[PDB]
Amino acid sequence: VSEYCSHMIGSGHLQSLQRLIDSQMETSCQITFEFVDQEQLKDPVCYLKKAFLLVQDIMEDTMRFRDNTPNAIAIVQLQELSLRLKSCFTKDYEEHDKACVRTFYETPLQLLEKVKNVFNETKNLLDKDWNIFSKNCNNSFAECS
Amino acid sequence: YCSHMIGSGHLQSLQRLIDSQMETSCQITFEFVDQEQLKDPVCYLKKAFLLVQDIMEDTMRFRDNTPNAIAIVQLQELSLRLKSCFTKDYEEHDKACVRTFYETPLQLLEKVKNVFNETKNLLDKDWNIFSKNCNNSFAECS
Amino acid sequence: CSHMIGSGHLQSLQRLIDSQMETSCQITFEFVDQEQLKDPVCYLKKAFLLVQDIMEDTMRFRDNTPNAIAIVQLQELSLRLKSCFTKDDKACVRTFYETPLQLLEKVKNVFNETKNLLDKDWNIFSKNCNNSFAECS
Amino acid sequence: YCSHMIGSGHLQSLQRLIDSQMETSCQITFEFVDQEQLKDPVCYLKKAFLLVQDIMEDTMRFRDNTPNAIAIVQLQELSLRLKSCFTKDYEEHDKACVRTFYETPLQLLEKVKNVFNETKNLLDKDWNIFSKNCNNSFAECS
Amino acid sequence: SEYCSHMIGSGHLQSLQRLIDSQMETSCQITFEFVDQEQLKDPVCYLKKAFLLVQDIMEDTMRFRDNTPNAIAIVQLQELSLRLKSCFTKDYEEHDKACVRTFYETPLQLLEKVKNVFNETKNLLDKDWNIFSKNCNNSFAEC
Amino acid sequence: CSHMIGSGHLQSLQRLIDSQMETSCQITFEFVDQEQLKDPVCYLKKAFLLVQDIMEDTMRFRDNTPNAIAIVQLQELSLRLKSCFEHDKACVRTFYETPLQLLEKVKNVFNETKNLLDKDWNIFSKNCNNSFAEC
Amino acid sequence: VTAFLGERVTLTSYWRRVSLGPEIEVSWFKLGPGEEQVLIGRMHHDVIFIEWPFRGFFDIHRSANTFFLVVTAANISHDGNYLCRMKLGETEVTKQEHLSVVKPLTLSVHSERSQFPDFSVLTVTCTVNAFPHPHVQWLMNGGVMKEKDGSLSVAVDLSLPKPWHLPVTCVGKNDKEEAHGVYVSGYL
Amino acid sequence: VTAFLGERVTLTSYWRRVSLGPEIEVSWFKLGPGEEQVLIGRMHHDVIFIEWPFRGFFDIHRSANTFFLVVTAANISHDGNYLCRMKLGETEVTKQEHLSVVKPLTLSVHSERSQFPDFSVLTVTCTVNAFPHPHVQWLMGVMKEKDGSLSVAVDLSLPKPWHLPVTCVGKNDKEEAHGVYVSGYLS
Amino acid sequence: VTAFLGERVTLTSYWRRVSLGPEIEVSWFKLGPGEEQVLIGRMHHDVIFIEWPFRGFFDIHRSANTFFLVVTAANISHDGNYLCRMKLGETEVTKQEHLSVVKPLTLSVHSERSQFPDFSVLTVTCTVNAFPHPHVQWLMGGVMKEKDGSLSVAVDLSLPKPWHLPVTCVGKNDKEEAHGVYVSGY
Amino acid sequence: VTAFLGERVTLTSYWRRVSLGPEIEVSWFKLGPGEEQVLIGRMHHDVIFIEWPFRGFFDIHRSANTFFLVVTAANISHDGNYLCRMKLGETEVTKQEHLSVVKPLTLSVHSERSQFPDFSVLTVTCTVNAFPHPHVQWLMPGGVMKEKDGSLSVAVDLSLPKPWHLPVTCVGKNDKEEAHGVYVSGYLS
Amino acid sequence: VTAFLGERVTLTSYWRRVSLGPEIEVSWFKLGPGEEQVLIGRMHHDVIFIEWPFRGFFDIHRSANTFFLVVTAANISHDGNYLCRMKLGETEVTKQEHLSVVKPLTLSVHSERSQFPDFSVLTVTCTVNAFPHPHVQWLMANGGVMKEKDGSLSVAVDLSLPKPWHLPVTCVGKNDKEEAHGVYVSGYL
Amino acid sequence: VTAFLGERVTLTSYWRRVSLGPEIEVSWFKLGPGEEQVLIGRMHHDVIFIEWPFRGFFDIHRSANTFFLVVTAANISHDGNYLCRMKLGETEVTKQEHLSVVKPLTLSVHSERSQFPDFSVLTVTCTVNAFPHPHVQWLMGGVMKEKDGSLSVAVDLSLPKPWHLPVTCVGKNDKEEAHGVYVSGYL
Ligand SMILES: *[C@@H]1O[C@H](CO)[C@@H](O[C@@H]2O[C@H](CO)[C@@H](O[C@@H]3O[C@H](CO[C@H]4O[C@H](CO)[C@@H](O)[C@H](O)[C@@H]4O)[C@@H](O)[C@H](O[C@H]4O[C@H](CO)[C@@H](O)[C@H](O)[C@@H]4O)[C@@H]3O)[C@H](O)[C@H]2NC(C)=O)[C@H](O)[C@H]1NC(C)=O
Repeated sequence: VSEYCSHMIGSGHLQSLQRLIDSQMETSCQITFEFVDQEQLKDPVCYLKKAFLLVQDIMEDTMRFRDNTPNAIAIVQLQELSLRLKSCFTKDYEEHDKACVRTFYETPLQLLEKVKNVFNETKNLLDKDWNIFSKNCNNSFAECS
Repeated sequence: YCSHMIGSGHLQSLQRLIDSQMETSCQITFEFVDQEQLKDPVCYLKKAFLLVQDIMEDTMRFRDNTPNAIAIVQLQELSLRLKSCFTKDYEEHDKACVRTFYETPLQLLEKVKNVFNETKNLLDKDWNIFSKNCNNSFAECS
Repeated sequence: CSHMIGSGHLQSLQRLIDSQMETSCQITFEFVDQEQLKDPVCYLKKAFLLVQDIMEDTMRFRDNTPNAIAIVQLQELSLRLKSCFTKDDKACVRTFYETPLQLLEKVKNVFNETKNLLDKDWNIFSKNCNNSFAECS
Repeated sequence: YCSHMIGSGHLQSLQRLIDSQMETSCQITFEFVDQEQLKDPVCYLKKAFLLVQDIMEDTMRFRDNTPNAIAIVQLQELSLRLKSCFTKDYEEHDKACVRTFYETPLQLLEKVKNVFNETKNLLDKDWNIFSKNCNNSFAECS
Repeated sequence: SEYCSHMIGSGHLQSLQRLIDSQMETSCQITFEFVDQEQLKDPVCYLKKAFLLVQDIMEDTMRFRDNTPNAIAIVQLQELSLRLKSCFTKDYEEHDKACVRTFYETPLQLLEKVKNVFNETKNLLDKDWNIFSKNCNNSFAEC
Repeated sequence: CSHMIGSGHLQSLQRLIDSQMETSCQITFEFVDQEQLKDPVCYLKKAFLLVQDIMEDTMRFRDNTPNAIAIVQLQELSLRLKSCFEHDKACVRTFYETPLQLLEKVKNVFNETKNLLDKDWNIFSKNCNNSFAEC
Repeated sequence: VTAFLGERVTLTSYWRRVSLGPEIEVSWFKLGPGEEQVLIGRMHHDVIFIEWPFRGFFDIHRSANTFFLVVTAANISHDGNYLCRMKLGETEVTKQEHLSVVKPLTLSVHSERSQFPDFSVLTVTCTVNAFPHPHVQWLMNGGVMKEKDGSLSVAVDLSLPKPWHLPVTCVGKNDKEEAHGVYVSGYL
Repeated sequence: VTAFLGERVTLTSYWRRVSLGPEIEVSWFKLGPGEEQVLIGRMHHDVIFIEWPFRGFFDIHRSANTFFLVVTAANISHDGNYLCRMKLGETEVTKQEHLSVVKPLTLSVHSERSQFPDFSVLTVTCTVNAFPHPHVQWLMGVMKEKDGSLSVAVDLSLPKPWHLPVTCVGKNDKEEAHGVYVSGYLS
Repeated sequence: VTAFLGERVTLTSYWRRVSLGPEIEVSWFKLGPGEEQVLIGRMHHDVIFIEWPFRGFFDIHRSANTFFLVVTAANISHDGNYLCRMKLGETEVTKQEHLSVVKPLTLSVHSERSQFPDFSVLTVTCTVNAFPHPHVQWLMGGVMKEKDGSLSVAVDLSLPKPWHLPVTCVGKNDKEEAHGVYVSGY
Repeated sequence: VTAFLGERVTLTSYWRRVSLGPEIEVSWFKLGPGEEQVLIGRMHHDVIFIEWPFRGFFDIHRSANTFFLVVTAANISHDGNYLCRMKLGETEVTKQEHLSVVKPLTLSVHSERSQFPDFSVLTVTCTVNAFPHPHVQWLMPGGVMKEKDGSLSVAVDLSLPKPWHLPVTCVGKNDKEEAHGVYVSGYLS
Repeated sequence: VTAFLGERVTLTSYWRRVSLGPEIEVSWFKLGPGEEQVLIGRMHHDVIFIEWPFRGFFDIHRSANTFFLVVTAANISHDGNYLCRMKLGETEVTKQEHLSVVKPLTLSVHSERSQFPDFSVLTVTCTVNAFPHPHVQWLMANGGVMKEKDGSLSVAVDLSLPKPWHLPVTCVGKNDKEEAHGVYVSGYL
Repeated sequence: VTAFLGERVTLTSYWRRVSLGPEIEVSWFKLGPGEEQVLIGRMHHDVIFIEWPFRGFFDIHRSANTFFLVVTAANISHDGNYLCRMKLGETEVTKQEHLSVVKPLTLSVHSERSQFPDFSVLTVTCTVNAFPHPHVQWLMGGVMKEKDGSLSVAVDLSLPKPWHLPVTCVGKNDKEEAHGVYVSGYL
C-alpha cells in the first residue's frame, strides 16, 4: 500500500553516514550487537526487509553520541527516516520475530559499515522498483532459526 | 612570541573530535604522564608535552584526509613549532614520570584536550614560563 | 561238557593273538575283577556270562575274514556252554585300560582254564556262587 | 628282470595281514612320504620305497615265527632285491620329502599295501620306468 | 559441775609417745580417713569433729597383737575417748561424714596426727573446760 | 659360747615384735635364701655374718628409745659372737615382706642359734665352704 | 556453539547498550538437569570470582559491552546448557547459551577364529568410541558401554563361515563424522 | 606349528618303535634364549608331573608311541622352540619342535584437529596392535604392551581443505586390514 | 577315584565299541550341588576346548576308545561328582565319576599357663587341619573353615597343679591318624 | 603487582599502537631461576592456547590493544617474574612483569606443662605460618619448616618455672603484617 | 581427680582396715554411659591382670591397704567415672572415682580479605581447639562446633571489617578457667 | 627373672635403707647390645615418666624402699638385661636385672606322598616354633625367624614303601619337650 518510497532515502542521508564513519577513530576495540545473519537469510530482498525492522533498536543501543553534536543529529535523522519507511514495509507473521538474527563481535567501524550498507543497498532497490518491499517473506523467515 | 601560538581554531577541532566519537564501553592502553608522580602543573605540561608527538601517531589515527585526520596533523604541526618554546632538560630523565592507563578513547582525548587547553591559559598569561628547569622535579618520579 | 571245548577252538584263539601287530596302544573294556572274585571256579563262572557282550563290543573284525569267523565260532561255543552254567548283572566286574594283545590273553586264558577244569571234573560248574557274588559290590 | 619281481603271493600275505588285524580306534606315529610334497607317482614310489626298510622294522613287528612275521621278513627279502631296480639319487636328499602321520595301524598297512600294489602295476607296464632322475623332484620338498 | 579439766591424764599421753617411739622407721604408706585441717580451719571445731571419728579409726587402724603393751594403750585410749563423748555437745546428724578426707601417709605420721589431737585437746581443756560446747553446725556446713 | 645368748636378749626381741603395729605394708631386704642353703648349721653361720649390715640398714628406731636400745644390744651381742664363728654375698636373696615377718625371721635366727649352741657349743666350727658353693 | 574434547572454548553474552560494560552485574550458571541452577562465577565492576568447584576449569573476563565465559579445557561433563544472568539495578536479562562437546570417534577392528568345533568361523569385531552419538554397522549384537572419560563406546561382531567372504567393511560414525574399517586377509 | 593367542595348542614327539610307549622317560624343555634349557615336565610309566612354574599352563599325556605337550592357553611368552628328551636307559633321542604364537592385529583410527594456531590442521592417527610383526602405513614409535604384544602407530597432518577420504593400511605379516577416514564433525 | 591336594589326578570314560574314538561328541560336566550341571569342556574329532572358567585347572584328551579328564592340580573345590555325556548322533550315553579330594592332616600343639588368678592352671591346645573329616580328642571346640577350603578344629585341656603329665591328644582324618604328646613345661 | 593466596590475579601487557590487537603474536613466559624461560601460552589472531603443564592455572585473553595473563588461582609457585613477548613480523617487544604472592600469617598458641621431673615448668609454644617472611618472637623484659603448600612455618618455645610470670605475649609478623598471642591463665593454680 | 592429655595419672581406692592389703579382691570398672560397667582389670593375692582391650593403657598395683589404677597415657576417651569393687568374702565395698581429662587450648588466628565484590572486607578468623569446654568470642559471626580425631573439640568465629579497618582488634578464647587472647595488628599493605 | 610371651612381668630394685623411698632418683635403662644404654623411664619424689618409645609397654611405680619396673605385656624384644640407676645426691647405686622371655613351643606335623616318579616315597614334616632354643629331631632343616621375633625350625623324613610306621619326632625348647607320632596314611 506504500507510494513514493523511491526517493525517500535522499543522498544527504548517506552523506552523513560516511561522515559518521570517516570521523570515527581507528581502534582495535570490539563490541557485540544483534544483526541479520546474512547466511541464514540469503535473499537480498527479504534480508533488507528483516534487517530494516531491527535497525530501530540498534541505533539507540549502539550509535550513541553526545546530545546535539554533528553526529547525533545524523542519528536522529536516520531514525526519523527509518520511521517514515516502516510504512513502505509490509509486516509479516509475529512468530518470526527475533529469528534470522545472530551475534557479531566486531569494531564499531565494521558495524557502521554494515548499517551504511543496509541503507545504501535499500536505496538502490527502491530506485529500481518502489513497490518491491511488499513481498511476503514468511516463507523465507521460517528457513533461519 | 609563543603567546598566540595556540589558536582558538586548534581547540575547536579537538572538541569536535571528541564530539564526533561514538559512545562505547571499550577501553585501551597507552602511555601518559602520571599526574600524581608529577604534581606541579608547570612541569607536568612540560614533560607531558614532549611525549605527545609519539602518542598521537600511535593513538589518534583516522582514515587519511578525513576531517579529523586533518586536525591531528594540524596538532602535530602545532606541536612541532612548540618544541622551541620548551627548554630540553637532562636526557636521562627520558621515559620517567610516565604510567600506564587502561581507559576509553573518550577519556584519552579528554586528557589531551586538557593538555593543550591548559597550555593555552598558562601561555597567554606568561609566554616564556615553560623555560624554568624541571630537572629537579623529574628526579622525584620513578 | 567234558569235551565241549575242542582243541580246534583254542587253535584259532592263539592264531588271533599271533596275527595281531605288536603295539603300545591301549583300550578300555569290562571284565571280571580277578581280585574281587578270587575263587577260580566262580570266577570262570561269572566271567563266562559277560563274555558274550564283550566279544561283540570288543573283538570286531572285517566281515568274513579268518578271524571274524573264529569270533563267531567262539560265540557259537559260548552259547552252547550256557547250559553247563547255572544262570537265570554288572557286579564283580571292573574297568581295564590295556593292550588288545593283553585282552586276548585274558580271554584265551578264560577258555583254556575252563577246558582244564572241565577235563578234570565236568559237573564242577554247578556250584552255587550266590555267596561269592555278594562279596564283590 | 624286475617285471615279475613282485609275485602275487607277496600281496596275498599283505591283505591277510590287514584282514587279520583287529578293528580299533587306536593311533600311532610314523615316518612316511608326504604324498602332497611329492606329487609325481613315479618318483613318489621311488623315494617312498627306500625308506620302507627302516619302517617295517620299527613298525610292523610280530611275535617270532608267526604267520605274519614270516610275511614281514618275506617283504624285507623282496624289498632288498628291488633296491637294484632303483637308481640311487643324491644322498643329500635323504630324509627329505617325508612327514609325520598319526593314524591307525590299519591305515598304515593300507598305505604300505598300496605302495607295493601300485609298484606292481607300474612295473608290469614298463620295467625300466624306475630309472628316472628324481633329483629335480626331491628338491621340491622340504 | 564438769570435771573434764583433768580427764586426760598425763599417763595417757605417756603411752602415745611410747607407741610412736616403739614403731620402726619405714618408707611405707597407708590410707585412712581423717579431718581435713583446711576444710575446717577453726581449732575448736576441728578437735570437736575430729574427735567423734577417732573411735572408728583406732579400730580400723591402730591394731596390735592382743594383750601387748601397745594394744593395752589403744584400749585405754578408747576407754578415755568414750568418757569424753559426754564433754562434747552433739550437733546435726546430717553433718556426719563431712569435713573428712583421705590421707596417704606413713603410720609414723598418722600417729603424730592422733597424738596431736589428744595433746592439743588437753591444752584447750586445761585453759577452759566448757569450751567444747560451741555450736559448730555453722562451721560444718562449709566443708 | 654356750651361755652367750642370754634370755634377756630374746626378751627384747619379742617385745619389739609385740610393740609393732599390725599393717599390710611391705618392704625389701637382703637375707639368706633358706632354700639355696638348706643345712641349718651353715644357714645360721652364713646368715649371721650378714646380719650386722642388715640391722643398721633395716631396724632403725628413734635414738635412745626402748627398741633402739635392744637393737644395739643385739649388735653388741652379735659382734662378740663373730669369734665363735669369695663366698661373700652369695647364698643371699631379696624378700618383699612385712616388717612383722622380717622380725619373725631375725628372732628365729637368734633363738634357733641358742638351741643349737646349748646342745653343742663347738658346732659352729664346721667348714661350710662346700655348702656355700651350692648357692 | 560446539567444541571438541580438551579444547579452550569460549561462550558469550552481551549488554545491548554499547555505553555499558563494567556496570553490569554478570553471573553465569550451569544448568544441571531438571531445571537446576549451579553458580559458576560472578563479575561486577571488573572483579571476577569463580566458585571453587569450577575454579580453574572456567574463567570469566570482559571487553566493552561483551562478557565471556572461557572453558580452559573442555570435557564431557561440560556438555549442557549455560545461563548468564546480567542485572543493571532494576532491570535484569537472562541469556542462555548451549554447548555441545564432541569426542573424535575411535574406530577399532580385530579378527579371531573360533576355537570350537572348528577354526572355520572367523569372527571380526568393529568397535567405536565417540561422543555424543556413536554408531557402528557391518556392511552386507551391540552393547552400549560408558567409559571413564564420560564418552560412549559401542561395538558389533560378524561371523563368517568358510570360505571367508573377504574383504569386508564396517562403518563407524558419530553424527556427521564417519569412518570405515576394512579387514583384508587372515594369518594363513 | 603355529597358533593364536589364548588357544589350546598341542605339540608332539614319538618313539620310532611301535612296541614302546610308557617305558620311555619323556621330559620336555622350553628353550630360553641363548641355548638355555628350562624343565617343563616329566613323564615315565604313565605318571606325569609338570613343574610348578609351568603348572596349569602346560600339561603332558601319552597315547601309544606318541607323546603330547598341550598348552592349555597360549600367550606371547610361549613363542619359541621346545625340546623333548626321550630316554630308554642308555639310549636317548632329542626331538625339537618350534611354536609361533600370533595376535590378531587390532587397527584403530581417530581424528584430531590442531588447537594452535588454527583449527585447520587435521591430524589422524592410525594405530595397530599385533604380534609378531605389526606395521602401519598411510596411503598418500614402537611400544611393547603388558600382554607381550607389540603396538605401532603413525600420524598424518592434512591442512584445509582436507583431502578426504584418506586410508591407512595396517598389517601383521600376511594378515592385513585398512582404516578409512570419511568426514569430520563439521566442514 | 580319590586324590590328594595339589596332585595331578585323571578321571576316565570310554565308548564300548573299540571301532570309535574321535567320532564321539564328548563333553564333561561338574555337578554343582542341587542337581546342577556346569560345562567344563568339549571334544569332538580331536579338537578339544575347555571353558574359560575351568581353563588351566582341567584338560581333556583322547586315546583309542578312551576319554580322559585331567585335573592339572587338585583343590578342595574339585571334590564332587562329575558327568560325561558321550553322544554319537541319535544315541547318547551318560557316565558318572566321583572324585574325593583329601588334605593330609596337620596336627599342632602348644602350652599356655593361666595368667589369673594364678599360674597353676596349665592349658594345652591340640589343633588339626585336614579334609574332609578332621576330628581332635584329648585322651583320658570351634569348627573353622580355611582360605584353601580345608577345615580346622581344636580343643583345649585345663590341668590344675600338679600337672598330671605326660598327656596325649589324638587327631584323625577318617582313616588317617596322628598324635601329640606333651612331656614337660618350661 | 601483588596478590594473596588463592586469588584470581591478572597481569597485563599492551601494544603501543591502538590500531592493532589480534595481529600481535603474544606469548607469555614464566621466568624460572637462572635466566630460564618457560612457555606458559600463546595467542595470535584471537586463538589462545595454554601449555598442558600450566593448563587451568593460567589463561590468556585480549581486548583492544591490551593483553591479559589471568592466574585463575594463585599459589606460592607463582611468585616470580613473568615475561611477555609480543611480535609483529620484523619488530618484537619484550615486556616484563613481576608478581609477589602472599599468605596471610597464621598465629597459633598452646600451653603444656612439663611431665618431668615436675609439673612446674610451663612451656608455651607460639607458631606462625606465613609467606614470604614469617617471624615469631617472645616478649621478655626455633625450627624453620617448609609446608606442602609451599608456605613457610616457624615457632619458638618459652619455659616458665613456677611461679608462672603470666600473662605473657608473643609477636608474630609477616613483613608489614603483624599479630600477637597472649596466654592468660592455666587450668588450675 | 583431673589431668591433662598424654600424662601418666593415677587413681586410688583403699581398704579401711590397715591389717589387709593382698587379701582383698580388687576389680576396677570404667562406667560407660547409661549405667554401664566395663571390666578394666582385677587383682587378688598380688596377682594383677588387665583386660586385653585396656592392656597397656591402664595398669593396677598395690602397696599396703591402698590400691592404684595408673593410666599410662591419658586420652579424651578416659574422661568419665570409674568404679572399684573391693570384696572380702561376704563383705564388699564399692568406691567411685571421677577423672576429668583436659586438653590445653590452642588459639589460632589468620586474616583474609574478601575476593568479591571488592578487597575491602577484611575477615579475620579466631579459632580454638580445647577440651572439655572451648569457647571463642570477638571483643566489640557464625560459630560451628567440630569434633577432632583425637576426641577434642574445636570452635571458631569470623569477624568482618569493612574499610577503613578499625584495627587493632582482639579475640578471647577460653577453656573453662584457662584463658588466652589473639590480637590482629596490621594487614599486608 | 623369667616370663612367658604376652604376660605382665615385673622387675625389681630397692634401696637398702628402709627410711627412704621417694627421695631416690630412680631411672631404668634397657641394655641394648654392645654395652648400649637406652633410657626407659625416670622416677623421683613420686612422679613417674616413661619415655615415649617405651610408653605403654613399660611402667614404673614405688612402694616403701622398693622400685618396680612393670612390663605390661612381654614380647621377644624384651629379652635382655636391664639396668637400674638409683641416686641420692652424691651417692649412686647401679643394680642389674636380667629377663628371659619364653614362647611355648608349637609342634606341628603333616604327611605328603611324592608325586614323582611314584607315590611310594612318603615324606613327613615335623615343625617347631618356640623361643629361645627350639630344636626338632626325627627318631630312627631351615632355621627361620618369624615376625613376632620367635624362631622356627622343621625337618623332613623320607620313608620308601613299605612305610615303617608308626614313626615319631621329638621337639623341644630347652627344658620344655613334646612329641609327634604319625600312625597311618589315608590308604
Ligand atoms: C615388642 O615390644 C617393643 C618394645 O615395647 C616394641 O618396640 C617399639 O614399638 C613402638 C610402638 O610400636 C615403636 O614406636 C614407633 O615409632 C615410630 C617413629 O616415629 C618417630 O617420628 C614420629 C613423628 O615424626 C614421632 O612422633 C615419634 O616420637 C618418633 O620420633 C612412630 O612413627 C610410630 O607411630 C606412632 O605415632 C603415631 C602418631 O605420631 C601414632 O599414630 C601411631 O599409632 C604410633 O603410636 C611408633 O610410635 C618403637 O619404635 C619401638 N621401639 C623402639 C623405639 O625401637 C615392638 O613394637 C613390639 N613388637 C615387636 C614386633 O617387636
